[PDB]
Amino acid sequence: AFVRLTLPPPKVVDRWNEKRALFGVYDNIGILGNFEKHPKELIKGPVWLRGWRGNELQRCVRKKKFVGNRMFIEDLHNLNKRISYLYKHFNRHGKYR
Amino acid sequence: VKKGFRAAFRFQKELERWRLLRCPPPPVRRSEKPNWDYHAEVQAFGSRLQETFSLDLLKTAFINSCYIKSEEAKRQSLKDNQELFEQ
Amino acid sequence: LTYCSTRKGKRKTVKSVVHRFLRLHSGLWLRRKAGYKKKLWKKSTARKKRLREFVFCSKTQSKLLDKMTTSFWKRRNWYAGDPYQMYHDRTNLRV
Amino acid sequence: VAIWQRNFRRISYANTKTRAEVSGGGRKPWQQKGSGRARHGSIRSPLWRGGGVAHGPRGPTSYYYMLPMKVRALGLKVALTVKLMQDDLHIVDSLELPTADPQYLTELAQYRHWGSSVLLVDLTHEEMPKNVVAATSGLNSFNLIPAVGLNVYSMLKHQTLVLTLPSVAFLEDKLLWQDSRYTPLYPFRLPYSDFP
Amino acid sequence: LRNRLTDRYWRVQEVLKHAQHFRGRKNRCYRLAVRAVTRAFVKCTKARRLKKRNLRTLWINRITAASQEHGLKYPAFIVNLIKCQVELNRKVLVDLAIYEPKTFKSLAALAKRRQQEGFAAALGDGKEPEGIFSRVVQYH
Amino acid sequence: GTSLDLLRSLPRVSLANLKPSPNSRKRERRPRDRRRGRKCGRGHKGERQRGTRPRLGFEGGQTPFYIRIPKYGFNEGHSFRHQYQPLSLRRLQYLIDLGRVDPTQPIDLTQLVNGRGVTIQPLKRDYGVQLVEEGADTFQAKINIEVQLASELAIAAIEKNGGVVTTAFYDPRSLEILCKPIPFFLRGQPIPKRMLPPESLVPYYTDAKNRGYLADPAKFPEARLELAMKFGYVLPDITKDELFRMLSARKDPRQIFFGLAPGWVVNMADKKILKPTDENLLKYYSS
Amino acid sequence: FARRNPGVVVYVNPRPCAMPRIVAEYLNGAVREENVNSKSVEEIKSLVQKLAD
RNA sequence: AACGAGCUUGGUGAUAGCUGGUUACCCAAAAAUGAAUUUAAGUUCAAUUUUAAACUUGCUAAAAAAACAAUCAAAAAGUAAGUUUAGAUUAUAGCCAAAAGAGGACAGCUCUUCUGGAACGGAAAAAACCUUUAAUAGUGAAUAAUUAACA
RNA sequence: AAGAAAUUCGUAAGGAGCUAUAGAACUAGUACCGCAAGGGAAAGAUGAAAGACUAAUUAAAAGUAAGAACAAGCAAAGAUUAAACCUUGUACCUUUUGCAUAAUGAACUAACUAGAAAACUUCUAACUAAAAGAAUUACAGCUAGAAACCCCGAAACCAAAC
Ligand SMILES: [Mg+2]
Ligand SMILES: [Mg+2]
Ligand SMILES: [Mg+2]
Ligand SMILES: [Mg+2]
Ligand SMILES: [Mg+2]
Ligand SMILES: [Mg+2]
Ligand SMILES: [Mg+2]
Ligand SMILES: [Mg+2]
Ligand SMILES: [Mg+2]
Ligand SMILES: [Mg+2]
Ligand SMILES: [Mg+2]
Ligand SMILES: [Mg+2]
Ligand SMILES: [Mg+2]
Ligand SMILES: [Mg+2]
Ligand SMILES: [Mg+2]
Ligand SMILES: [Mg+2]
Repeated sequence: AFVRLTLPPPKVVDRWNEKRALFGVYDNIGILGNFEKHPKELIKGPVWLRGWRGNELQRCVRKKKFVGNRMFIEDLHNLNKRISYLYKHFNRHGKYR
Repeated sequence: VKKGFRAAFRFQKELERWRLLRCPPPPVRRSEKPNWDYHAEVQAFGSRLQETFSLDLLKTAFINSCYIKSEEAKRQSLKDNQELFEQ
Repeated sequence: LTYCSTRKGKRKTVKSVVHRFLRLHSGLWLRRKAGYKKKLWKKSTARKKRLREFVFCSKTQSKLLDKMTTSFWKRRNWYAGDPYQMYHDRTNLRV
Repeated sequence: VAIWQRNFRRISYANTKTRAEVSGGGRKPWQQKGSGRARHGSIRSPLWRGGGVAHGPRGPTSYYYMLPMKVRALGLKVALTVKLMQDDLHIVDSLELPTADPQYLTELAQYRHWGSSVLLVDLTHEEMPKNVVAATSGLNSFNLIPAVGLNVYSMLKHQTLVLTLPSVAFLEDKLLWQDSRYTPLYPFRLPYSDFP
Repeated sequence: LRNRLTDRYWRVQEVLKHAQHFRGRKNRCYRLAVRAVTRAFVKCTKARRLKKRNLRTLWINRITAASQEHGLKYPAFIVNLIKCQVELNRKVLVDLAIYEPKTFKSLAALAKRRQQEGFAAALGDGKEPEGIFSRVVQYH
Repeated sequence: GTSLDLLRSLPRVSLANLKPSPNSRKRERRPRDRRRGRKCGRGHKGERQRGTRPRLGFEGGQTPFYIRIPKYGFNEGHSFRHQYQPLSLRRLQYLIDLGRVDPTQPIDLTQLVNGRGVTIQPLKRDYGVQLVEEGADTFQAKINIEVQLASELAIAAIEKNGGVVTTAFYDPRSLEILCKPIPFFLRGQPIPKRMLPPESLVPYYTDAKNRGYLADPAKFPEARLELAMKFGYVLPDITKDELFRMLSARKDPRQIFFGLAPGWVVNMADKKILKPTDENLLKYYSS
Repeated sequence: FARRNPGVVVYVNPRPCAMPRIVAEYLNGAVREENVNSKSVEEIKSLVQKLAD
């Protein structure tokens, strides 16, 4: 194989930037705040998987439910095919029955 | 262009061996190299042989006429071992 | 068996089991004797007596049905006047 | 709790196309036999340069889970003791400072032997003194949070912890309520006979 | 390409560094070197327990040569030396012949005498005092 | 403590020092090594190794075991059978002992659930709580308990100690509000009427011996006395008892809560109760 | 160790470092260096005694 | 420019009980018999095997006596395993020697039953016969089968 | 295999992503290929200044050269004063029965290229006749964590264009 003939540039991480310093604050907003807000409400992400977890087939179906009607034609077609592939895998294949 | 700094580092040392071994540098006295104190090493020399030595006398033995002349010239720009050699 | 259903993503009960077997909460399964309604005119009286009974399932058969039914069919049911009230528990069994 | 404060938020956006989503690869490249080459049904397969990944990251993934309410509350109690016993917790009446100059706060920490990184907790965000607000904002290591925002991860990252007296009472009631309580008949936010 | 092996260079080096002295493409190609090296390691392991049997066969050749100079077959030399209660392994006997020829003659004569004594004992039946060297010391 | 003292000596706790509890995690075996690679645990070449073996319950082609047994009605009508979460007298006495039920006040399904004495799931066909005979001997408490189903011996324990036991029917809609009142008040809808029992349950709740709420008041005395003779105790005089009004308290057959009439609205935010003045609505609610 | 072997000059040079390293010099001029990264005191003590012998 | 029925795109990552492949170390235990199957290039169950747990007798042997060299088995003794419970597969074609039946109350041949084996040592040949309790460093040692026969 | 509803509940700029065989097919729907529908690439790398004669950087892949060969043999190992002579040794994988002198597959190098899910079980904790941040389960349970089930390949079938 081949390896670099020079050392790559040093990578410097500032561990006291604002994002890292205050990471985690308000994770106990509920228990310490009279349960006004559940901590799951603080997650920033796709609408269909805020405060939710599942396997890919479940993830595929959940993406369709929330934004199935606002998706592009090609993206929706690929999602439908992705669901049908996963369905036959998880429900008809695998070592265990 | 793969990730990481470590793979380059291991190879940089591989480059080190290639250059040094193919074109070795001229020998350098152990004094110039790190981890050298004259007095401590002199003490160990006597202990290693198991023979008690007079440290001051042993120091003069290692001194040579050539070394003195070079030092004096550098200073411009401490007794020899000749008597010990004869005895 | 549907291990992950499209609409909900859950396991699906096989209804062929729900219509043939009864599960007691301990883990036992009840069943009928195949043919207990068939050609009774040529079966001996002792033979017919055996068929009318309710029979238990083995460890393997019980294990199978537990894979083909969902937890809802494995819960506690507090039916008033249940004729299977006393049979949902095992007593004086050391094993 | 420390791992929880890492994972539940996590959402990963790494994604790789599969062999069907890759552009092209519809026609069969060549006949099975007669050419002396291996049998392929699409120029976009996992065995082909430019093909689709075999088992790669798919879509956005979520790592969301919540520990039980008592478990996460217990973590706060544990973290509080650890700082106290190791002489990292300092109890203060109020956060009032003589001057807003950040230099004073940094110098004071060294004089009192506090750690480089200090976490300051006040009862409520709205009432916090203006003098502290100016000083802490200019300082990276000295991070100021309100009482309700206390978390295990913050305490672990910060060497010393400064607690105001009212905040200690606030934390003491909240955590000690978690034990001696029933199991919620409802979501707690709904009206309760004896809960604020 | 999220994760790729950045140190595969040294993994190949481990196999290749054990193949330089070979001839042909096996000394430089990993697909070919690796197969060659395994056999080299296996033979090295199956030859650690063959130099302990050949080195003994070498000794028997040289002891057979040594005794024959003095007129004794190998079986007679070794057996009689033991029967005299003197225990010398086949490694020093070869050393003695090569570097101490005069001492070996003493061993050859001593082994020969016991052989004669053994022949006399069988030839002469009955209660007779055995040869001076025939006498066997006992340890309790 | 002594264990706490050790922590003081040890170095500062930080994010680097974190360790999972012993044996909490397991090694995840991957297929990259000889033991777990190559054939990768799937055996030789075959259907099960190609990943495409048949479904569960498929016995090779003979009629499967689960399909070859006669269908029987063990589970027929299960979703419509009535469930009563039973309550024993040991649990009742145990709850009263620890101060999680107020015996002086009348007891109902709401105050059982509030004190977590019982757990009720209306969505799973629960129709209330049935009192059970277990623990009668240890029961020495006088209490006015309302339970949808009662038993002969359970009644004896309540009556012998000088208590009132009544049985009332709550329909699926009524039960949900009874177990969980507060949210219903948050919905903003008016309180509903409580429907009478269906034909199947009419005989039970109109029977004097079962202490039915719709039962004839006149026949109670005789029924109690006959039970008193049967179990060898003398009927106590509740009227003489100081708390006769509380014990005798019984909600209207169309009432979910003792002190609230159908059709009212509760405003928790303003701390007020709103009652309709419309004659038409009053007619409907009064019914 | 220093007193037990008085013919072995011992240099200890604590520095900001990633791997602790022991360098052994013999009288014939041969050098030998062994990595001590994350080794307990028991391992080092046994390791050093091999070098002296 | 290969028509028993064109070609291109899409369905489509068609499906394949079939062929091929499936990437670090170390320690340990470890088998092609019975049943059903559009079944005999497959699967499922029994039997075997295995990881854990529970608690107590298990293996060889087993006198008399039965039912006739076995089916059964009591005191013993030599010895450490056996039963129950929970979880889980792969496997379901053998190969060769030596014994004994049974097919035409034959040898053979095809089956069936019991026994053994899978060297680096030996037997012109040499996975199957004979000597061989695991694997480790040593320029130690005693040995096994065998190294043909002298009728 | 499919699968409700009634009825409850809700105010909602970032990257433990890729970095030239990766990420889009893309420097481009271009070159090229097909009458047409249509299919479909590859690659680049100096410095602050080139109005400083385009840098660097590397025993580093296969392949060669420098330097053809010298009785004898899976090409090595034990060795040895000595490179070869002497002794020992039936390529690898898959595969067949647990055997190959078989039969498949590999000219060599670099990069890429195949095990994925939590019903039941085990292990680890929180609280405990109760556990769960609403609907769930309970005759010691309940909650949370960790722990699992691949890749490539037909002849075909249908729709719509050409
Ligand atoms: Mg496609
Ligand atoms: Mg096509
Ligand atoms: Mg295909
Ligand atoms: Mg791609
Ligand atoms: Mg896995
Ligand atoms: Mg059939
Ligand atoms: Mg319930
Ligand atoms: Mg068998
Ligand atoms: Mg078939
Ligand atoms: Mg088949
Ligand atoms: Mg590209
Ligand atoms: Mg491309
Ligand atoms: Mg080269
Ligand atoms: Mg040779
Ligand atoms: Mg080839
Ligand atoms: Mg396939």
